[PDB]
Amino acid sequence: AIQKMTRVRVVDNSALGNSPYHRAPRCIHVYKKNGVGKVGDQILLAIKGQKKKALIVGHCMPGPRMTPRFDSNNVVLIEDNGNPVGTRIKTPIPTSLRKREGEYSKVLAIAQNFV
Amino acid sequence: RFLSPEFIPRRGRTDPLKFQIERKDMLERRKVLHIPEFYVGSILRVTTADPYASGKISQFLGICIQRSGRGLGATFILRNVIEGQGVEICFELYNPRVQEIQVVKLEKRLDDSLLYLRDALPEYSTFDVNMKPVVQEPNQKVPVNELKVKMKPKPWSKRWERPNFNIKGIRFDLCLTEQQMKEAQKWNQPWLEFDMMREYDTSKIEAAIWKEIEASKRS
Amino acid sequence: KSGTWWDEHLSEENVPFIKQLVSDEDKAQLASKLCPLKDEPWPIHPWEPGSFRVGLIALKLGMMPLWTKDGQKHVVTLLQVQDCHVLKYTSKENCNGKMATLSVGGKTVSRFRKATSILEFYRELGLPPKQTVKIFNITDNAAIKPGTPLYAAHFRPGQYVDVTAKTIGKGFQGVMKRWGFKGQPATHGQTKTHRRPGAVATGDIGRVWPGTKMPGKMGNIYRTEYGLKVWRINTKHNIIYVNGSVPGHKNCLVKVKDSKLPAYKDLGKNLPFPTYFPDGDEEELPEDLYDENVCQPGAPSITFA
Amino acid sequence: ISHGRVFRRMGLGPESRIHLLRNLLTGLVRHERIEAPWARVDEMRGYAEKLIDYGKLGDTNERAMRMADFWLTEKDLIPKLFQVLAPRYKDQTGGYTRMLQIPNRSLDRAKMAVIEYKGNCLPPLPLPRRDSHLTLLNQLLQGLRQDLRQSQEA
Amino acid sequence: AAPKNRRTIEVNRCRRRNPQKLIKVKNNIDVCPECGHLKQKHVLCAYCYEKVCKETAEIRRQIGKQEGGPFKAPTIETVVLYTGETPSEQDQGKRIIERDRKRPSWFTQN
RNA sequence: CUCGAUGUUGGAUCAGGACAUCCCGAUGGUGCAGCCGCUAUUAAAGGUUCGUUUGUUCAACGAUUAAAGUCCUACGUGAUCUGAGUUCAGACCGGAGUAAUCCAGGUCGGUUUCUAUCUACUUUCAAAUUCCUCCCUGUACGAAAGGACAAGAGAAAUAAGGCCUACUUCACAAAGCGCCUUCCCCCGUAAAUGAUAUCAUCUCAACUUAGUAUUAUACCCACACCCACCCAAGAACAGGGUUUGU
RNA sequence: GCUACCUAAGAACAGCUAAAAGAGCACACCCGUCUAUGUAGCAAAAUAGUGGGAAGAUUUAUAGGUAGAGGCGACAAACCUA
Ligand SMILES: [K+]
Ligand SMILES: [K+]
Ligand SMILES: [K+]
Ligand SMILES: [K+]
Ligand SMILES: [Mg+2]
Ligand SMILES: [Mg+2]
Ligand SMILES: [Mg+2]
Ligand SMILES: [Mg+2]
Ligand SMILES: [Mg+2]
Ligand SMILES: [Mg+2]
Ligand SMILES: [Mg+2]
Ligand SMILES: [Mg+2]
Ligand SMILES: [Mg+2]
Ligand SMILES: [Mg+2]
Ligand SMILES: [Mg+2]
Ligand SMILES: [Mg+2]
Ligand SMILES: [Mg+2]
Ligand SMILES: [Mg+2]
Ligand SMILES: [Mg+2]
Ligand SMILES: [Mg+2]
Ligand SMILES: [Mg+2]
Ligand SMILES: [Mg+2]
Ligand SMILES: [Mg+2]
Ligand SMILES: [Mg+2]
Ligand SMILES: [Mg+2]
Ligand SMILES: [Mg+2]
Ligand SMILES: [Mg+2]
Ligand SMILES: [Mg+2]
Ligand SMILES: [Mg+2]
Ligand SMILES: [Mg+2]
Ligand SMILES: [Mg+2]
Ligand SMILES: [Mg+2]
Ligand SMILES: [Mg+2]
Ligand SMILES: [Zn+2]
Repeated sequence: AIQKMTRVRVVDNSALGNSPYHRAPRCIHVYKKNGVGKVGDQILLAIKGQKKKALIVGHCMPGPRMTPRFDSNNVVLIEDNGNPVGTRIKTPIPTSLRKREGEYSKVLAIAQNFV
Repeated sequence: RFLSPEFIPRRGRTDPLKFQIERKDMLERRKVLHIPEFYVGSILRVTTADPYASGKISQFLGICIQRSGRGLGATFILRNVIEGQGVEICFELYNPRVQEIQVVKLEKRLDDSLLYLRDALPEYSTFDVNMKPVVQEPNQKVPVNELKVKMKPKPWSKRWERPNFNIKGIRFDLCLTEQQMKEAQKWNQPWLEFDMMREYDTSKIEAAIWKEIEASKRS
Repeated sequence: KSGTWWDEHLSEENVPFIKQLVSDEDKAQLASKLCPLKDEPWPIHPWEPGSFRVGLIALKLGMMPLWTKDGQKHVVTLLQVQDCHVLKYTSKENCNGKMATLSVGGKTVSRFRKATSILEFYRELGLPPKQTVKIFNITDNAAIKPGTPLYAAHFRPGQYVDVTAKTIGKGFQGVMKRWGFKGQPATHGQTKTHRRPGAVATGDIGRVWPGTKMPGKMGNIYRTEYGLKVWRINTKHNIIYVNGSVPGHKNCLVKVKDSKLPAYKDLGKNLPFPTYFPDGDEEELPEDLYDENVCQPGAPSITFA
Repeated sequence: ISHGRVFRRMGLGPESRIHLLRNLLTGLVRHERIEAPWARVDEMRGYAEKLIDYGKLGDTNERAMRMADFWLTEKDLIPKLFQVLAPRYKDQTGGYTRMLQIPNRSLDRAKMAVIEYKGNCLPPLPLPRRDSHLTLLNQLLQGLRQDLRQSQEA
Repeated sequence: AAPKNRRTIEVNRCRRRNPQKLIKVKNNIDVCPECGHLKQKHVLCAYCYEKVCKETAEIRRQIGKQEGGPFKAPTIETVVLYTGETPSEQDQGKRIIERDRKRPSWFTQN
C-alpha cells in the first residue's frame, strides 16, 4: 500500500508531525523485504528535512475482508525503540494493531479511537 | 418478494448443482443469523466478534455503498466518517463472526453504487454512530432517497461523469461546465442499451430459487 | 467409403426410440453394480504400513469459501465423483513396473462417439464408457474387483490428497505471459520492442541451448497439486471439499489420490481400506462429514470468550 | 485467449457490428428470406429470434416499441413485426427461424447460409429430409421396437 | 535476412509435394434425389436451391408491382396463387400475389 | 585473420559458464571464555537490494540486507531495443596560427535499415531457499558487562507451479494488487580396532563408525463415430463433447 | 517552369482582445519544434499527433531578368531542374 515516495499523513499530535513545512512527509524506506508496507509495518520518513521512523496505522489500499480501509495513508511517528513521539492519536486506528501489543504497547496506549 | 442479490448467480458455465449446494449453506446460516433486507444507500449497524477488540466485540455503523459477490462469499461495504477520517469496511454476509446485522434506516438511492461518495463532500458520508433505528411500516414501498450530492473539486477517483457509470445522484451542473459534459458524451455507446443478445433474463432462475427457499423454511 | 454417424440413416421415428433405448440400458448397467459386496468381491485385507490404495476421478464443480473455528477463511474446491468405477487390474508381474496397478474411469459418455475397441472392452465389463481412465499404483493387498463403484466417502476429512489435471490452455503465448519476462520500456525511444525476449544466448556458442525459454504453447498440460487437505465430504452428492485450488477449468475431470508427501506417509491406518463400501457399511454415514476445525453452516456464531 | 467470448468481431468495431447485423435483420423482416455469409447469419440469428419476443409484448409496450424502432431501419416494417410476424408465432415459444448452409459464394468462395422466418409465403427451401421409415435399417429397428413394447406389456 | 544459398528443386519438391500441401479427397459428396445432380451432405443442392431462388425472385417482382413504391409493406399476410386457383377460406384477408404460370409441383399449396 | 565493412562506450532485455566463496552448508587452527571476529580446508544446488549527482564503467553519499562476490562469455548480447557519451557536415569560448584551419579541452545541436533461406532453439512434466519472532534463556560461558548452539513452535519474503470464492482491473471470461501448494542428499574431517614397526598409529594396510541416494516416488498410458455442429482445445492442423444432428 | 535574389503589374489574410502595434489569442494560409509510424514507404523526405508564425522583414498566382573563370546569398561554403 505504502511504498517509497508515498506521501503520508501523521495522525498523532507530535510537534514534528504537525509543524508547517514546504514539503509533505514522504516515505523513503519500508522495513519489509518486499518493500510494500501495510498496517503495522515500520517505515522511514523524510519529514521537515529529517529522517524519522513511523508506524503505519491506515492506508487506502483494500486489505483482507472485515478490515477497515481509510481515505488517507496514516502513520504515527515513533522512536527507534518503538516509543511514540506524540501523546494522543485522535484519528481512528484498526483494532488489528492490538495483536502487536508486545512491541507496540505504548503506541496503542495513546490511541483514543479504535475501528 | 425481495430475493437477496447474492442468490442470483452470475451468467456462466457453472454446473447448476454447485449453486444448489451453495444455497443450502446460505439458508442454513440464515436461520442462525437474521440477514435483513437492505439496499445500497441503507444505514446498517453490524456487530462482529473480534479477537483483539475490547470486549471481543466490535460495532460499525455506516451507509451501504456497494453490494457485490455471489454465494457464501457475498459482501457489502459500509462507509462512515469518524473524527473526520472516512473509513470503509467490506463485511462478509455469511462469515460466522458476524453476530447481528441491524438496518438502522432502510432506503434506496438514485444509484445502485455509491462509490462516488468518496469524492463527495464529507457531510454526505457522515452518520452519527448512535443514531436510533427509524421504524419501517409493514408492506410499504421501500423509500427512495433522491438526494443529489455535491462533489469536491476534480480530479476524482474515477470519471464519474462518463456514460458507462450512469450515475444520476450527482449535481453535475454545479461541478462541471457545459464543455466538460460534452467531452464526456464522446464515450457514449447508444447501441449498447438495444443489444438484445446481452440481456440476462433471471426470471426463471429466480422462480426456481424461491421454490428452494420456501422448502427450507418448512423444515 | 463415406463416413457415417449413428443417426445418419435413422428416420424421424427411430431417433427418439434409439436415444431412449440406449439411455435406459446405461442406467440399468450402472444400477446393477450398486452391490459390490454381494457379487463375489475379492479378499478385503486389513491396512498395513506401506500400503497404497486406489484413488478417484472427480469433476471440478467450482470453488466455495468456508471458515474455521479460529475465524480464518479457507477457500475450497468442490470435486464431485460422477460414476466412478474400477475398470482393470494389472498384477505386479504384468505391469512392467515396481507395483501393481488398478485402472479407474469416471463420468459416462455416449457410446456413439467411441472407438469400436473401446466399446467392446466396456461391453465385456458391463458398464457404459467413461470419458477419462487413469492408472493408480497400488499394493497387492489393495486390489479391487473390476466394476466396483467408488464414492466420495472413499476419502475422509483431515486427510491430505494430491489432485492432477490438465491446466487451462492459453494457446501460443509470448515470453512475458508464459515465463514472466519483464519486456522493455514503454517509451524513451523503444522501436517495436516492448514484449520481446531480448537476447536468447551468447555470441560465442553460436547456438541456442536446449530448453531455452521462448514463446510457445502455454498450459493444457498435466500438473499436480500436492498436500491438499480434505475439509468436508458430502455423502449424498458425493462431493469432496479440498483445500485451495486445483489445476484445470470448472467441469473438468481431476485425478484424486492420497498425498505422497513424506509428512503424510502412513496416515491411512484409519482410512477405508481397500475402499469404502456403502452397502457393506453397517451404519449409514451422515449427509456431511466435517473436519473438527470447520464451522458448520448451522453452528452458532463464533465468540472469542 | 478467447474463452467464453460468445460474440464475433466483425465490421469496423462494436458499433459497426450492430449496424451490420441490424441491416441484415431489417432485410429479413421485409423479405422473410435472405442469403449472406454463414458467420454473419449465425450471429444475427440470435437477434432475429429475440425480436419476435419483443414483438409479442405488443405495440403498446413502450420498451418493445423503442427496441423495434432501433432494430428496424425501415419504419413500414414496425407494423409488420407487431401485427404480422408476432401474431404468426403466437403459439410458439421459440424456433422462429431456420438457417441452412448453401453453396459457397462464387466470387470470394465465402461460406454462405440462407435464413428465413418459418411460415413465410415464399417457395419452400429444399429442406434436408431424414431417410424414410421404410428403409431396410428403419424396418429392422421398427421390429425391434415392436418387440420391446410387446414384452413390456406382458 | 536474405537467403544465403539457392534452394534446390529436390528440396523444393519435398516441400511442395508434402501430403499437407496436397488437396484432400472429399468423402461427403452424394447424389441429390430430387434432381440427380451432386451435392454435399451438409449443404443444400445447388441445382434445387437455384430453382427455388428463380421462383422466389419472380414472386418478389410481383410483390413489388402490388406495393408500387418504397415503405409500403403490408400489414396482412400474403398468399401466392397460381393460374387456375382461387383463394381458399384460410386465404381470406391476405394479399394475393398472382403468378402467371402453373403451380410448380415442388411448391405445395397450403 | 578481416578495410568489394568482423558496427564502436555505458544502459535495457535475457542470461550460459569458472570458483580464486560475498551470503547460506560442513570442518581444522586461533593471541577461539561467551557474543562478535581472523585464518585455512570442503562446497557453485540457491541467492546476491532500492535510491540522489554523473552519459558514464567506477567513485562518493542516503536507506537497507543473511549477502549486496570476483571473473569469462567478440571488454556476452544493436538482423531484439536504447543513442546520453564518443565520432561527420552548423555554432560559441579559451588557446595555437599571417591566414585557411587546428585542439588527448570544454559547450549546444545532430537520419540507428533489414519481409529469416539454412543451423540452433521454442513445457531439462513434478524433491525450495532464506530471514525473522517465540521458546530454549537471561540458561551454557564469564569477575562483571554481555550473551549463545542444537531441539521444538509459529510467521513471513523470494522462487517455482496453479487457480477465480471474495477483493481489485473487470464481468458468460481474462487478470493481480488476491488466493492455494511446494518433499532427498552431498565428504572437509572427527573417532575405534590393528599390522608393517609385537607400545603406539582413523588405514593410498587388511578393516569399523559418523556416512549418504541403483535420487525416491509422482505425472503421462484404452483410440477409423467423426460429414457436420459446439467447446473451458486451438494460428493452421490436432484435441474434448454431441445419449445436445430443428 | 525547381531554388536564391530582383523587376513589372495583381491577389489573400475569419473571429476575439487591445485599439497604438515587424502587439497577443486564434481559423484559412505559410512554416517545420518534438515523438511515434514509415525505411524498395502512400512518399528518391511522407503520415498522425504536437508545435512556430499568421497586417507583415508576411504568404501567394502570372510574365520577365541575373549562367558556371559565373550567378545569387539576412554566409548555412546555402541555392542555381531529386
Ligand atoms: K577492416
Ligand atoms: K547452414
Ligand atoms: K603407522
Ligand atoms: K505521399
Ligand atoms: Mg536538509
Ligand atoms: Mg485511483
Ligand atoms: Mg484455451
Ligand atoms: Mg513494462
Ligand atoms: Mg525508426
Ligand atoms: Mg512501441
Ligand atoms: Mg475484419
Ligand atoms: Mg564479403
Ligand atoms: Mg546466470
Ligand atoms: Mg573452492
Ligand atoms: Mg550461484
Ligand atoms: Mg561487447
Ligand atoms: Mg534495428
Ligand atoms: Mg548482433
Ligand atoms: Mg548524441
Ligand atoms: Mg576563438
Ligand atoms: Mg553533446
Ligand atoms: Mg532540437
Ligand atoms: Mg523478425
Ligand atoms: Mg535456537
Ligand atoms: Mg588405539
Ligand atoms: Mg598394537
Ligand atoms: Mg514592384
Ligand atoms: Mg484578422
Ligand atoms: Mg504579430
Ligand atoms: Mg502569435
Ligand atoms: Mg571553361
Ligand atoms: Mg559560418
Ligand atoms: Mg564550414
Ligand atoms: Zn437437387
